[PDB]
Amino acid sequence: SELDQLRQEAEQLKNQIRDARKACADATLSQITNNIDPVGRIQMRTRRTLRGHLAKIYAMHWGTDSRLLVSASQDGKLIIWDSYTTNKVHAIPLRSSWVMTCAYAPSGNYVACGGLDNICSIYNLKTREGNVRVSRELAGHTGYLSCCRFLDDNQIVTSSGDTTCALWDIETGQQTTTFTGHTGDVMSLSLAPDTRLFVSGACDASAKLWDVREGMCRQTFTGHESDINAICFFPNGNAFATGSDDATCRLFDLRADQELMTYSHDNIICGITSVSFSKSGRLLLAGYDDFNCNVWDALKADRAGVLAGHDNRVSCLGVTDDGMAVATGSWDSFLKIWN
Amino acid sequence: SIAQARKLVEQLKMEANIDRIKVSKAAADLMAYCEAHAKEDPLLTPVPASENPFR
Amino acid sequence: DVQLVESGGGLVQPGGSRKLSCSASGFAFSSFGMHWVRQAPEKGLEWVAYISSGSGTIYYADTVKGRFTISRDDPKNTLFLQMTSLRSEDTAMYYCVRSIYYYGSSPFDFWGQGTTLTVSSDIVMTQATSSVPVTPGESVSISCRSSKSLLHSNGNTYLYWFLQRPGQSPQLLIYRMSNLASGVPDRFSGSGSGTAFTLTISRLEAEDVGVYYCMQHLEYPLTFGAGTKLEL
Amino acid sequence: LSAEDKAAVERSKMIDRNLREDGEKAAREVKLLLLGAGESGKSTIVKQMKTGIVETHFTFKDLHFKMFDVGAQRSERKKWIHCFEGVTAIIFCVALSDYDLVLMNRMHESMKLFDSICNNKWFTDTSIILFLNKKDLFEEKILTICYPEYAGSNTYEEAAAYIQCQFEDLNKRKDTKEIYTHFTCSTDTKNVQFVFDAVTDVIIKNNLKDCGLF
Amino acid sequence: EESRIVLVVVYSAVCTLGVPANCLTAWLALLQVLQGNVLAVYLLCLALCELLYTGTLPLWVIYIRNQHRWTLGLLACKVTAYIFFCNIYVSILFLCCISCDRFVAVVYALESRGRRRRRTAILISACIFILVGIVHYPVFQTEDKETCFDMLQMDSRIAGYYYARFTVGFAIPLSIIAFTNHRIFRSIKQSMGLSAAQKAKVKHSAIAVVVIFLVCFAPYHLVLLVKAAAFSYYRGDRNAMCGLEERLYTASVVFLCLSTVNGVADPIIYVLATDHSRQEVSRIHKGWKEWSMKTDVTRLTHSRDTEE
Ligand SMILES: Cc1c(C(=O)O)oc2ccc(NC(=O)CCC(=O)c3ccccc3)cc12
Repeated sequence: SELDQLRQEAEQLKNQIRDARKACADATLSQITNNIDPVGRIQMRTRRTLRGHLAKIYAMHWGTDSRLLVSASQDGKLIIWDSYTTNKVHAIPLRSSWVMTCAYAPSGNYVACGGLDNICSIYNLKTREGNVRVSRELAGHTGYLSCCRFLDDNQIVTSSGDTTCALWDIETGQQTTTFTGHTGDVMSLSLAPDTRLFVSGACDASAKLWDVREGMCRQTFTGHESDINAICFFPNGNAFATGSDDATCRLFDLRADQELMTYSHDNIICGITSVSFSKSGRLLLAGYDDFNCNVWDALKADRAGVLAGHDNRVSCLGVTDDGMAVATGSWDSFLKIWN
Repeated sequence: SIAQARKLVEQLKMEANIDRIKVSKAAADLMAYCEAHAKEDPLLTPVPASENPFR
Repeated sequence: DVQLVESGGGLVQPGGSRKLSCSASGFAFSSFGMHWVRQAPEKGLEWVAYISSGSGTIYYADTVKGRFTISRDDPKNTLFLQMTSLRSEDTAMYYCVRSIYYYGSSPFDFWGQGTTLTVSSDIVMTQATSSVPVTPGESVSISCRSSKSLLHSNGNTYLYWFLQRPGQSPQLLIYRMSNLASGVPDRFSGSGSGTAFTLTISRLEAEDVGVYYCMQHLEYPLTFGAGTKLEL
Repeated sequence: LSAEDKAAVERSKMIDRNLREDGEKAAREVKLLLLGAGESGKSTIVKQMKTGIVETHFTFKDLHFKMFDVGAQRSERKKWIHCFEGVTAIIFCVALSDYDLVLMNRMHESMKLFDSICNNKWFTDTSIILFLNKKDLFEEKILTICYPEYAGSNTYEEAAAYIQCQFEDLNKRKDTKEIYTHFTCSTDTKNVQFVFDAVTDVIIKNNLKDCGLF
Repeated sequence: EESRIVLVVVYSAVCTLGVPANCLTAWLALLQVLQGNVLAVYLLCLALCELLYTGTLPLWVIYIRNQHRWTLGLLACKVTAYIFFCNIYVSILFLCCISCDRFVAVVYALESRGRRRRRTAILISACIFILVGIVHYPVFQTEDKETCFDMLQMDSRIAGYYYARFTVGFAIPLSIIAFTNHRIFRSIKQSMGLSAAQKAKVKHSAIAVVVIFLVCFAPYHLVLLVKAAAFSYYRGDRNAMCGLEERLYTASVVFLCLSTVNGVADPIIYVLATDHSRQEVSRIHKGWKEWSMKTDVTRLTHSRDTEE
């Protein structure tokens, strides 16, 4: 008698914001892509092939130099690879054997690693002794980590299975801000390029914006029929893309909150594992259960390129900040760079 | 679930702050990306293999 | 920090034999390379020896190609150097150098103390003059020219510099002609072409006096420069 | 192409050799996944073999054993169930004298976990060993509370053999996953023997298809 | 006579049907060794030996039909004979070491995990290659009679060398295969963790491959043992030398043809002994249909429908 009317008020506010989506987009993205010529058949060839691991790899991250990347797997190894010589440099052991999240600092000084044991660990790469040791354990949380990101050298956003994202300071080892709006456990996030706002997507089939300075929510995103597996942010800082088990990649604008187009083709029964863009856009990289990776267009959202390098579930994918090369990796213990 | 209802009302009220700008400006932004950044991005506009650091 | 002290030398008989050791502590000996570097007692600084991290490759100088060997021991975290048939050109102030070689690494990071070891072609570079008078508070530039340009195919200029404090170990100033090192102020800079190099120093005071040397890491010989003693 | 590149090649070769040695050393361990549910005798079973997940290791004869206990995870199973795809054995622990406690009896709800985990796609063929618990209090108190459809004798052996049969009956279409039901009294000497034979025979079977004879 | 031409047709035919069968299984082995095991590298070595057993003797028996009146100074015919004998002996030793691997993997599965080097198997095979080479070469050292002389009905000394080599190549392989299968039988009579139908099937497959090998190479063993026994009566043979040593040579050459047929298509024999009906053959057929594209169903559909 009091919560039902409040939920109806919520539904009316959602309908108002949907009318706002249906008026802000006088013509959606897929309707304004006739003029722009397609990217064409992009026959990406493997210039180098990054082999040498053993077990199922699960994450890879690029550096600011666009030449040093970090690979993390369930075997218990963080390996720092090279771009052109393909000769790895740093091998780091792991206190927890099972790990799914990893991040490389923009300056390259530190590296964050995290498993499902609700423990986030941070190591220092450039040390006086020349080795890599435990700089600090973040911890302070229950459940399982899902995404870690470096907002600053001393500010970090973590998003874990306790249905709560946390902005932490490494110096004090305490949660600077907490975000408990989500009801289901979150899966991944992508920080803004300006490093002032961030979106977080959960298994609630929804996502929400969060501010660092205020520590509260700013905007809701819904429409998915199931849990959002992956989400990446547009480098312009106004939009982002989500991918889920519903086989529908979606592009939601942060400042327009509108459903542009559900990127999906029937022949697709596979679910999305990873999503990324280019430095200049014009292409949406994606990862599906079918082992053939797919690259679509950021605008056209039509079949652009198919990459059949791996014969297993594509686990991680990334683009260099230069936009020069792209690296993908799957459970078959192999990493591949295209160009 | 009375205590959760106050939190739900407060988060819904604080999420009422929404921004309303068009996505055609984002189209102009990515067009500027094409004019400047994709002039140096190989994937849209291929660059010769001489400047390629992977050849 | 780390300790890279030496076992110590004496007045070895000419053409004799001796052992030397560089004591190690507070770092990973099993993952670091090790160098031994000449320094003439009167004036000079040259190369002696080399050992890689996994003992796979070992290099030597002209007279050091024979008559000298090096070995490591990882359980004790220690180094040994067997010297046979010492000559007058061989004996020097043997400085112990640690280095690790990888992407973005800064080689020649730490230097030892040396020994008072006095008994009884290849690429040659040269500085302008070894006695350049300077004044505090005034910017000076000292140039070391090389016969063969150090610009490798990858585009990296292989060069290093060093400042030798009075009666103390040297410290690195700039690596690869463009980037600095740890524990140094911004006042040191590198410039010049691939054939002629130069180091620019400024804001001189009573904490920068000594000798400076131009490096060469392009090929197998690490042939040091003649050197410049910055007088006052 | 200088001494730096050769040193980088040497360092990469050494790291590759250390990686292959660590992999060869770590391949010897056996993978067991415990699925203890509430008061399913988790403390009793960890006594018998000797905030996140708990990793335990023990030795039996010449073979090591590594087990991961997932307790109080309270998360969706589908996100992290596939992380134990490479597990060799799946151990299930279920109490028997809890058929009078309803939070919808827990015995009915415990079948739902077993029926779902068997018919999953990742676990199409994995050895499943189910254990028991609280036999003595089950026979002491005992039928119509939880299983009136059986309507048979109240003696322990006929009642218990019925209950373990319904646990093994609902194997679905994954009949390759043989259910090694065991009469764990919770005071037995070495119940790990029940695991040990049930891994090593399977190990022989895991050789056979590789061996080519079967 | 006509026996010659009906035997050089039937020897060249089994040779020229072996070449497509051997190269197909070699590509099957190469495809499988991308995901293969230690027995796959043993099968690869056996398949390379079978490719070396393509058959160069069909050329000579077609052109001259034996008679020991060869052309190349008897220099190349001895080399071809050496390659043939080395191939046969290495194939026998390959089945023996495969049986040894089976025995070690089955009865000693606790300790069989040590054999994972991926290079000890090729080491053992190379050692066996060296042993058969340095065993067969002193026959060549004693056979300095490069002029035309028979290698079957020769004198007592080279026949004694033949007796020693054949007796070692007969008694030993039977001994390892019988001991390994007997101890596997003893273990599997104590092993009941597997179902009785599958245990009976694996016992039947083991006894089947043993019996197939024995019946495929038995008449050669018998005739060589009879010849060696006759030669071992150095005081005097029971019958005349002309009467023995296979005087009915027609029987000898058809027995040689049948033993060569039993020795050709060795991967086909290996496939047949392990299983008579496998889905991997269907998968290989589907892959060949994928690579070939000779279906001619869309073109035929177009030819029937586009006319209208
Ligand atoms: C040269 C040769 C090789 C080899 O190449 O190993 O194998 C042979 C096998 C048989 C024969 N022998 C023949 O030509 C048949 C005539 C014969 O033996 C005979 C003659 C009189 C009475 C009884 C028998 C010759 C070779």
